[PDB]
Amino acid sequence: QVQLVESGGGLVQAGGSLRLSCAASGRTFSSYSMGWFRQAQGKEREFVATINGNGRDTYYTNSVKGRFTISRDDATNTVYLQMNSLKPEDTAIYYCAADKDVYYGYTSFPNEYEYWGQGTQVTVSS
Amino acid sequence: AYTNSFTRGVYYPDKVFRSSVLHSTQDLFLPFFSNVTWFHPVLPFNDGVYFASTEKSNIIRGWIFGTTLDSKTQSLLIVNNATNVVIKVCEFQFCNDPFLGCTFEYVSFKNLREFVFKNIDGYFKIYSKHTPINLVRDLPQGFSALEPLVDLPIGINITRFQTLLAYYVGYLQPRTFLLKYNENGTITDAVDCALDPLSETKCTLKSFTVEKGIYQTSNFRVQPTESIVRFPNITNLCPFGEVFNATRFASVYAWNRKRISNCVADYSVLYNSASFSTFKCYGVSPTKLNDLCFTNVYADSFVIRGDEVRQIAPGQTGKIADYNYKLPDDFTGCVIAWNSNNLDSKVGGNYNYLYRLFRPLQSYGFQPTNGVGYQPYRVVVLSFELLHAPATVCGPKKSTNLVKNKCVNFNFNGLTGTGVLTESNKKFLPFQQFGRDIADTTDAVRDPQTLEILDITPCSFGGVSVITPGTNTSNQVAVLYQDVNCTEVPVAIHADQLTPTWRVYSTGSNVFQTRAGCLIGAEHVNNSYECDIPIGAGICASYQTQSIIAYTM
Amino acid sequence: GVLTESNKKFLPFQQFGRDIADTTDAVRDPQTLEILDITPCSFGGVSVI
Amino acid sequence: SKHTPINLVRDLPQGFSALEPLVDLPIGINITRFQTLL
Amino acid sequence: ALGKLQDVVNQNAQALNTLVKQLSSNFGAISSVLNDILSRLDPPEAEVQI
Repeated sequence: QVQLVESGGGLVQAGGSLRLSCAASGRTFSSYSMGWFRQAQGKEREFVATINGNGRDTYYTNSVKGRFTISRDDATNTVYLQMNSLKPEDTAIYYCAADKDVYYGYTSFPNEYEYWGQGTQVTVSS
Repeated sequence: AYTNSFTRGVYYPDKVFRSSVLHSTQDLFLPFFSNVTWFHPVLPFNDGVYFASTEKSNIIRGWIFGTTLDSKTQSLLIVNNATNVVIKVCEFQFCNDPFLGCTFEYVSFKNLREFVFKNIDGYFKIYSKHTPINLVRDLPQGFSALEPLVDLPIGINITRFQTLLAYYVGYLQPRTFLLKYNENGTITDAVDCALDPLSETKCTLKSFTVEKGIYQTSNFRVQPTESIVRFPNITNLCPFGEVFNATRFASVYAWNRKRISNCVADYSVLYNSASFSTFKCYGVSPTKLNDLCFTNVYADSFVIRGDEVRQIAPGQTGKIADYNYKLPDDFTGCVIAWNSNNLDSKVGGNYNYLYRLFRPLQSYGFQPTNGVGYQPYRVVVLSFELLHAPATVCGPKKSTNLVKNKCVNFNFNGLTGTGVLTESNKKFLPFQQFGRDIADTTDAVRDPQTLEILDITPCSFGGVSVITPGTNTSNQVAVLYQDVNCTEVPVAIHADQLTPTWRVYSTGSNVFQTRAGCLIGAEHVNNSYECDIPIGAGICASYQTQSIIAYTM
Repeated sequence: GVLTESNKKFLPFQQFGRDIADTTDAVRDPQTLEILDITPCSFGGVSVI
Repeated sequence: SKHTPINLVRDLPQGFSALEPLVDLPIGINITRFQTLL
Repeated sequence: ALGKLQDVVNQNAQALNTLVKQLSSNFGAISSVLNDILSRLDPPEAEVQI
């Protein structure tokens, strides 16, 4: 059983900067190349952006092209989802997940992540 | 205020006794007549620090060493009080500028105390000397060695230095010296080997006295100012667009396998795009894909759907995976797919598409407004081979500019080397690439782009000679560079990267060019004498009215 | 070698003595600081007349 | 390859003629015999 | 006629030709050019070949 734990949601309006930690325990972490997803209500599972184990590469979709940047951590074994320029519709359940280690780079199909966490929900109120 | 390191900075480098001998030894040393810094404070510890104090009554107290010394890690300390020295490596909360009124430890103007430190092989080294002085605000001109006093086998990372109460501070440099040992074993004199050409002569002859003569001491090498690379053409890339755009898309029932060979891969075109819908390469990094050579590239335009997009890949099974294209356990390849249904399908429905079901193909009839979970996306994956045939699927080759009339390191289609390039009147044949001398060496090359014939000449080189009358009589020296044009000699001997005692002869008001080379440091005269210091090509030099003259014998 | 009482003067901290050829000609006692000459043991040819 | 002007019949022409490079096609096939086509 | 001087000059030019030609001999190495040795092997084995 993998407990992928999330925290870092916020109720702040456009401009507030927040982080999305995705902590797991009982499993290999540094090697796991993991990327972030979300489940927008009124939409299906979607890809936002991704990072890799060495912080080697990034791929950003065209709705978070400048809004989201991604950076990892080494000691506490976690990756963050950096963010800026909030959108009014952006509030949703944000689900980082885990996939077996890839040689490099990213897979952007929202199903490609198999072990799914609990989620950190950001809030935008308009 | 700055001070010149007058004949100072000498310490015993080895625990060996020698009587009446000179010993040319190389280690870190403070240069003769180098620049030291006075202070009245955080300083770095690049390799070593020569410290001097000129006070009246032991006012100076102690030191703090280490890297940051904020007690967040190791930080060495040296302390002194009432003729007692307390030494430790313990971590107290160190203040910003501490003043007065655990893995190891230790316990214990009117006078000049000298301290020089360093760290080699995880040990702490101290060489010290106490000298009787009574003068104010100056560095006395005197010669004395520094004596090894303490050793601390700590191996602490030290980059930061502190002083606690003259603050003469000088850094150690990797320079060779000619030590002099007397019968009593005390170091009697020393020579910095890069102070001046006379030092060079003393170092080579292993003597503090050198008689009249021309003494070839140092070689002379010009270095490449930059480097250049050339290449045959811009590119003959594949038509990756043909298997990429795919408006007439492939059929999943028999997945289209395309053989690609003999091109210069446009890996950058869809690698540096950042405008691609589906990329995820497994087994080869997406960054240096543009610098690789492979034999046969197989790009498969495959049909995938909204949910089955990642199904056809290692780690996922599925209908498209099972029937049409099944990925292996260790596929070395990438996933590339344009993910949009506005183009993938037609208005009213793309019924023509079919996905294998009785494996026998079930029609992939995507609706015009079909949902994301059902949208088709042209899926392309490239697999590379290493067959018994020349690998021609290669990355594009970056070509630098052709810079001529300079010493540069070039790379002409792998025919590489270092030289000076000059356009030639020599004419090749339209199929010829490069020229060669009688002794089979490269001398002439053809630029792949402009198809011109260039002459390659070795970067200027040769040997330095020092012309000097006996130091028993005079201390002036004239330097001769061999077989070189006078124009490039100063920068070729690194004029800027030398002490001024060297720069005075790197350039000068008296630069004479002879058949034997270029002579600096002796004004040529038009008289003639029975030549005494032979230079060469009939030219000889001597000491006359006083300075050194160059004349024909 | 043949360790013999030396007459030369090492420095207080110096422990080794080398000649022009970088070969030890004097050694100091590790315990008592006694400095002693090192002369290689005899060797030579043997000729039959 | 080389093409040169000559006017003679029934016999091999004398004289020296260097043959410049024409094409070096990089294919990893193996060859043991050859045919010419008219 | 000036055979002796020719002999000296030839024997000095040759035997200096051979020294240049020796610069391009592997002596059992993979290549007689340092650059090829530098960018083909890690230090543990480039060292033995060099």
